[PDB]
Amino acid sequence: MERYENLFAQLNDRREGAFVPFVTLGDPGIEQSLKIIDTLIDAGADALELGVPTIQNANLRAFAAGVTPAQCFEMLALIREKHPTIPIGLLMYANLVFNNGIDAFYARCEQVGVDSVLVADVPVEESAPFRQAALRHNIAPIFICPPNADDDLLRQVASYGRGYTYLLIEKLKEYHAAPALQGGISSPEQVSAAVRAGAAGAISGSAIVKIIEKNLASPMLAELRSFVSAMKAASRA
Amino acid sequence: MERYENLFAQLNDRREGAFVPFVTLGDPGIEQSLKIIDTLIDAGADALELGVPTIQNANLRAFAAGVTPAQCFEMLALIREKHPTIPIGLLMYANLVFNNGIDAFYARCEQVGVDSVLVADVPVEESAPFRQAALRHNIAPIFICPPNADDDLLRQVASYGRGYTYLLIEKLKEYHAAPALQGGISSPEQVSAAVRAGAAGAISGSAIVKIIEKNLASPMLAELRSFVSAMKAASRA
Amino acid sequence: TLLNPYFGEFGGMYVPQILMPALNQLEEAFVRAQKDPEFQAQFADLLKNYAGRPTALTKCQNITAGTRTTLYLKREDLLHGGAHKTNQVLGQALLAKRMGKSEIIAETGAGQHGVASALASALLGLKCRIYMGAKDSPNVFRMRLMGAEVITLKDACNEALRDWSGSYETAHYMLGTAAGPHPYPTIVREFQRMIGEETKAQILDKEGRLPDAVIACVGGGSNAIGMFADFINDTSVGLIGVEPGGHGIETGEHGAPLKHGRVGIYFGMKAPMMQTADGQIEESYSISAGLDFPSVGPQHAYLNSIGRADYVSITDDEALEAFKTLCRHEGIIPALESSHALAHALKMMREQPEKEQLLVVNLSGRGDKDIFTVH
Amino acid sequence: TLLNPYFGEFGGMYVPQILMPALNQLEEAFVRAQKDPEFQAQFADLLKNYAGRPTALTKCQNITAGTRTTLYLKREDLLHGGAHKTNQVLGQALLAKRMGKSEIIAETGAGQHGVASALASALLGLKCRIYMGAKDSPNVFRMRLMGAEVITLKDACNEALRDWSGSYETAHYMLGTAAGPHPYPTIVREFQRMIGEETKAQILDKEGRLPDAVIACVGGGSNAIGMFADFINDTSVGLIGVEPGGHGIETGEHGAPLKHGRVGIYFGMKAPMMQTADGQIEESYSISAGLDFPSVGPQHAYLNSIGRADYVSITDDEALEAFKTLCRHEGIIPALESSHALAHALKMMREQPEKEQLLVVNLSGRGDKDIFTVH
Ligand SMILES: *Cc1c(COP(=O)(O)O)cnc(C)c1O
Ligand SMILES: *Cc1c(COP(=O)(O)O)cnc(C)c1O
Ligand code: NA
Ligand code: NA
Repeated sequence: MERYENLFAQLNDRREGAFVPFVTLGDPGIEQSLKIIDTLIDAGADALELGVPTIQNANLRAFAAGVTPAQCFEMLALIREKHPTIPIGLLMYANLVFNNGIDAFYARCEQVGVDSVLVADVPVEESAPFRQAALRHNIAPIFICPPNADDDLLRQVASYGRGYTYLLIEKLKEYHAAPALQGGISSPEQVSAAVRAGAAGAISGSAIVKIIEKNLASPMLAELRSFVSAMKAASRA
Repeated sequence: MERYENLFAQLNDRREGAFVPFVTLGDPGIEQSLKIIDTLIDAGADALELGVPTIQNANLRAFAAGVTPAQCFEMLALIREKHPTIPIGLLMYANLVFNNGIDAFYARCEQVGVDSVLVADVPVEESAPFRQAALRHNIAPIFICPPNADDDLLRQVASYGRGYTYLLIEKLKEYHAAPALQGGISSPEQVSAAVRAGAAGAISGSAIVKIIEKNLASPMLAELRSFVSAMKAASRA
Repeated sequence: TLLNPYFGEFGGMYVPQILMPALNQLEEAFVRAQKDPEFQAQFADLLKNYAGRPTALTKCQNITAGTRTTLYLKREDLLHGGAHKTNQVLGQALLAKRMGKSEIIAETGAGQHGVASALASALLGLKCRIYMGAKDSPNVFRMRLMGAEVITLKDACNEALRDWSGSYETAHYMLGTAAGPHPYPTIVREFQRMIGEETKAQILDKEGRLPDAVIACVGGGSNAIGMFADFINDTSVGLIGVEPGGHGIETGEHGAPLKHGRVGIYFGMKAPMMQTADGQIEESYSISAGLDFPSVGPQHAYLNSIGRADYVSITDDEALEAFKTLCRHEGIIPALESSHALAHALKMMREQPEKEQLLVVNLSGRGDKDIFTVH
Repeated sequence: TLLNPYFGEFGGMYVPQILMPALNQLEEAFVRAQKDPEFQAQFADLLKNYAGRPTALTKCQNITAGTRTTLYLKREDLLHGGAHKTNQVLGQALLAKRMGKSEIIAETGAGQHGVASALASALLGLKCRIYMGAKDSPNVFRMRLMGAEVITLKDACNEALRDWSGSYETAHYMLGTAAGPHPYPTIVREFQRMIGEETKAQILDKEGRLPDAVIACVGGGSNAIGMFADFINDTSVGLIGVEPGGHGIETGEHGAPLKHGRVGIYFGMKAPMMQTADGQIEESYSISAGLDFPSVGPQHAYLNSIGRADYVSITDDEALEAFKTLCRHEGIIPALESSHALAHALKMMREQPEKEQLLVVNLSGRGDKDIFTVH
């Protein structure tokens, strides 16, 4: 949790926005993904957005690669093993974190080195169990703040959230919501666009996932290298 | 009409029953049938029973031989042309005799040399139109007298009928019904069986039709010759 | 006889003598049942809790939009079996029972009747044997499944009549429509007369006024006469029967003997028929095999003779269109046979939109069976 | 929220934040309609004259013969569409209208729902688009024919939810059963509650006494809960739900998550489900695809938790037999899905013939659709 804090510290001491690239865990298969992340990281990535099994095809891909919920936590540890600073975010669905006990899950998260977790299907109105269990094990509960947002919704995500807000920018600040992170970013223009917009950074969802599927037969990395490098540079200032 | 009378006269002056063989008009085709009848006649047949298009197959057969309601009346005349004495009976269905006028039909009958006509689907309860029109043109209206017969039905067929009754024997006589003719006769035993039974004769329905279909490829006649000869002899006394 | 086997010059009992006693017994059994409050009670009760009666009177409000004519629909398709047939079949069965019958005899081409008989047999527990030719599927199974004994039509009608001829003492014949020899025509109407009776009371409620006209398709006339009956005495309301014009009357490939046939004698009755120039019975084309009866109800021939009822026609395309139209605008799928009727109502209003008319067509059945073909 | 999104520990609104406003609006629109005498009036009226309601309560007298248990049948098959589905679909549509919607969103596997939606859309005039996968026939046509826009399930449910997510302002989502996220479960019950209400009044008339138990199959629980609802407060009458045992529970190839699943979180709700050892949602085998929902109604999970309702199971063969049996002894062809329920009642009486019990099973539909397969 405090990992994000740190990131938003050195990031500000450099008057530059954060660029968190998302990707599916063990998408291509396993070793490749373990590499993509390596590259994404040294390519410029400040934080990380790893989803557990376009995005759809990503899952289908991974699945066909024997990626059990246990195989990822292995990667999550491995990754963290080489990168003790880069923050790691997790994208999940209620059932998965609910499956074998809610706490058990979050507890296992603190054990691997995960910093924040966002349950795509858990609205602020049904997050208590997930929120507490997350805080308890020192994990930042990230909540999504969509367009049809409200004042109370804005107040709820600013109070319950932590680590960073998944994106207003003025009210979210007025409410003291963790550094909002804007997430339709595919060109360096949008990256810098958000920074200036007021967002502490941006997230490139499927945007990067494509670069991975448009070279499936050509182990691509160079494309990710540049793609990220560019995006990153755009955030600087 | 008086033709039957005559037949039942010389037939009695010989203390022998009548043997009327039935057959479909132009069954095999046309010329063959014109022959079958010729044979049936000189074979021993006293009367005749010609039906207009087992018996089912007989129709199907004829049909496939282009036998229009006009083609038969041609045969009916031809036949009568060579045999001025043998009585001729006709088996029909309401629609056919109704088609082009009821009288017109009966009138055409007297024109070809037909003696009696029986409408398979016209019960004594709906024969008036057919009865009168028949009598009018000097044609004997033959009515069928089935098993589930009644006293009134017995009285109706004895009064409305003429030429001969299509078969009790005591009541039909008591009522004065035209010489009853029994018609399941396939063996000489049944022939003489009926005669003795009291019937003025018997009729061999499909019985003979078979002999015609069991030699369809072998123009049969000899079989009809004997078959009839036998049947006939059985009636003698 | 006790009843009048004739409707004007149409009707009679043109059947071999052998079958007369059977018919005589039937009319006696019917005249008796007709006055038995019990028989009525059961029939009514059965109709109610088993078949579904009364049928709803849906008031089409989408198709009529744009015109000044309100189209009401008699939901005979909301009845067990999805066709008006499964109506008189019961009363006939009940009759068979009242008579002491243990078996039922029937025939069909498509199977619509073979099912109704089967379903009626099973419930009332009667050995039922249906006669089918080559047109013989979903119902053959449907029929067998229901205990039925699966074994042209005019031909199929003979086999049936033949059988019954020698067995009527135990087995009873279930005529498929309001045709055939007396007292069938009169029997099937009485066992199908609630349709109009309900229609009358219903409309009287929804619009406190009788309909302008009542349209009903005609294959044999059973459903039509069922709707007409109770309205005959009501001169104001018109009665329109619709026969299948097939590819078109002027083509010869149609099925409307009532208005383009020629009175003849067959099927144990005297009425209009589809026959050749010299008396040979013929077929009757139409997309809906449920309307392939080469003849019609003698009371229909008579009703049209004294001009009490008007009979029109409708081709295949006409029905095919009125079919798809009902689906899209009312969410109801009608029988290709029922279409014909509804297809005329459409034309009736389409030709004179400004014309204020309140008519109701008879939906004799669902279209689930004709979905494959219409496709 | 205005209502209680939870039935014990089952229920909730586990959906992305984006869809919360949609859901909130829906519950508001429903709570409002619920108290509007007009909305009721229409719904009631529509149910009456268009769908066919009330449904008959046929009293089986042949199958029960030989035993001491009287089997009553709720004719949900005598309803327009031949399935209870074409019931709540209307009220939802009426709701969509009351809300100002001009389009409807839906999905289906077999098509049973795709039709009800289509038919409901057409009548009420609403642009409807159904989502189908590969299981995609007679209904695809049936659906298109009805104006519908044909485009696994858990997957098909996502596409649907996705769409709606960004469009709910004009388009409304039509949940297929009494499952999903609040207030759906509560909505579909209210729009299916007349089934039991009618059943109560009816039986009270025929036997001046409530039934011993009421059996109803369960794929999602919409038809079941529709029958149960009005009897919950009546402790004497028992409520039995029947889930598809497929080839047998001990085989793994079945479809009864309610009693052999394991509470999980999916479909926007928290209830029992068919999932792997580590949380992966699975399928639910059964001969009747109309019962392939890998989950169940949260109110069913709760009703069984406090032991208010008993849930049993039935294999394929069991239903297949109870199917053929109804045909042969009552002339009624039930849905392979409905069989299951009726198939349990049979066993109930067969095992204890001397046992005096008055039960009534819910016939959720006709079997014409399953005739091909059962063959
Ligand atoms: C059998 C049938 C008909 C034909 O019946 P009639 O005897 O002509 O009334 C018409 N419509 C439907 C739906 C039918 O099932
Ligand atoms: C759709 C259907 C079912 C399943 O519905 P529930 O939502 O489980 O009630 C059961 N029976 C029939 C006939 C159906 O059409
Ligand atoms: Na006709
Ligand atoms: Na289920």
